Amino acid sequence: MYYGISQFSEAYNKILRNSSSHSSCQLVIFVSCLNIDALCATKMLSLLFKKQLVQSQIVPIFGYSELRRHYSQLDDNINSLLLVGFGGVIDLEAFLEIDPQEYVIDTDSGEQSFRRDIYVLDAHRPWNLDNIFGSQIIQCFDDGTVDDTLGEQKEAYYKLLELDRKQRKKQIHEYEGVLEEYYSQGTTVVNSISAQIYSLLSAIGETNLSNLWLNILGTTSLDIAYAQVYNRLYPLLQDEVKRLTPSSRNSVKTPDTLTLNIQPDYYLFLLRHSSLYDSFYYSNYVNAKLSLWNENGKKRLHKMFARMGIPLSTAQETWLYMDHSIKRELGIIFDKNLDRYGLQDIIRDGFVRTLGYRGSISASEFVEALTALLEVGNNSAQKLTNLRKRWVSNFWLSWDALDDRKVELLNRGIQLAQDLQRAIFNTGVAILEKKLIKHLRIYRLCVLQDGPDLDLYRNPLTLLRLGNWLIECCAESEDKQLLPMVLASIDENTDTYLVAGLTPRYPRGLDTIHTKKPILNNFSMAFQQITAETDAKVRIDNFESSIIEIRREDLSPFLEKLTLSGLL
Amino acid sequence: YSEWITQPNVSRTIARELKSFLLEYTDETGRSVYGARIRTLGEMNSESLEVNYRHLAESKAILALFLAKCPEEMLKIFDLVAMEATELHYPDYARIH
Repeated sequence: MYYGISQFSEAYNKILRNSSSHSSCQLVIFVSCLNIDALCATKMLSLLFKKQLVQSQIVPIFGYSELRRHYSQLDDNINSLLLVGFGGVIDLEAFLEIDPQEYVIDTDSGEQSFRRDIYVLDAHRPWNLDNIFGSQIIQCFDDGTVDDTLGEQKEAYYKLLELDRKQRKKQIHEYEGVLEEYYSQGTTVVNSISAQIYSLLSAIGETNLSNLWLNILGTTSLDIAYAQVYNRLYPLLQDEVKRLTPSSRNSVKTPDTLTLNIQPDYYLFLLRHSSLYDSFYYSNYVNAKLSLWNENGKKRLHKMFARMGIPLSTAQETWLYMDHSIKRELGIIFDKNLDRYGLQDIIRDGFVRTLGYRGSISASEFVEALTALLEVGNNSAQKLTNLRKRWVSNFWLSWDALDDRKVELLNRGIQLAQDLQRAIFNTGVAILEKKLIKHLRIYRLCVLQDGPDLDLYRNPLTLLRLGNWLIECCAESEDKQLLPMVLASIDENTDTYLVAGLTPRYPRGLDTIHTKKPILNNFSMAFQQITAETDAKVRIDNFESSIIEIRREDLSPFLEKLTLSGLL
Repeated sequence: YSEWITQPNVSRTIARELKSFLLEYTDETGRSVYGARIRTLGEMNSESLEVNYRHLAESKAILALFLAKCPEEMLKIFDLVAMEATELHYPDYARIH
């Protein structure tokens, strides 16, 4: 239990006193690129530091070897380095290859002072104890929830540390078996980074409306990946809202006034700022429920729209341009109709915030815009470095968009989200009509060879969104069971395939006990195993293990090995 | 003849028969092809409501001759029965047309 939940504030104060130098910066921030919750946490830290006026440098990273080379670039004087949700499971110290004896100042009683102290907050679940406990330089923020449950694993690891006889040999072997038990497990997340960050803020008491707002945004970002985690944290967020609701009730809206509400939200992207028809149209859950990919999906969509009695031309016109006379009544109309279609689970309460007369924006809409700006804000390895630079640039653009004044940039991200949803829909319907999915009863396999936007698709987040859409489509087809989702995309500029291994996911609203148990991404372990022997020159530098870049020619033997692999 | 048709009593009886064969009369099929056109035009969100004039004489034909003789009033009656069928197959499809 390296960092207790309550001891988070103590660690924070220790970091302060280590870097308590207004004259000289002793803090560096390292953040995983392409993570919304990471961006929210970085905003949190930035506001906290500007409260403390502590000098600091903020760096976005996407690659693990990038982290290593940057660390090499880093000056030793920097006593404060923060890691956001990346590499926690992998032994970063082993990945860093540090000597604590070099780092320790005044070992003696025993205290461990290092000229660089690196504090790691990770969202990944496996949470390697040797990573947590091997080095005191490695400072891991611990939710406790994994840690206490790891008590058996932690004591087994401690025993392994002690023992470096047949009875002791078999005890050590049993401990190793336990290790493999929590090993070979697909990493996930149960804690939105924003959540425990805001918890630490509450421990410090510096929470404002924005802090809670950004925590809401990060959790909303997590929602698709782990719906149940979002649902569990949802009452906590609502209660904190009540804690921070202004006393004034139903005051007349004025430009100065800013309000955040907890009101029913409909699982339609950009619903307020897009139309009704389109919001239904590219909604992955709506598509999967209605099979909108096929023509009969469109037929059923028209049937249900007429069932609400909404005129068509009214439906394809934007929600904001809708007359309020119908807009107020919409919710009860869905209540009457969605159930008849079974589409009622889409209605759920959400957080929508407005300022002045700009309008109300769903947190879901916000995270969609952020993801869009990340995706399309802007030799072969050098080209990949250029793409990493552009992705860092998109990260900075999204960072900037989080600022209130950049409402225009937020609208740009909105437009990018519309375009990306459109393109993802086109690609998905294209592959579905052509049946480009080829399930091998070990994993449903689809590959990207033709069609445009492969440059867009090779951007990892675009591939992830398409994967989420297709997982939703397959899951809503309960006829076929959950199977691993493997997807491979080509870039002719690199002339090599891009692969992401997506774990199967239950459909939303699946509260059954068998659906309560989450699925672990076996794809990661298969990739690690392939890298271990007979590697096809894949790239794992990316902070996501599932996403892997492979030679296009070498992907076919990779599939052969995947068929050979039994862990899939 | 036209004076007899003018009686709203006769008109209402014809309206009853019209609603009756509109969905109840499923000519040559297990389903009423007219009912099929209903809520399909609703899906099409239009106002035409094609009839083909067949399955009308085939459906006892008195309405057919009545139409052929004095249309306008029972055309209006057909519009009314269209209203009820409208809100029946698709509730809220009223006030669209």
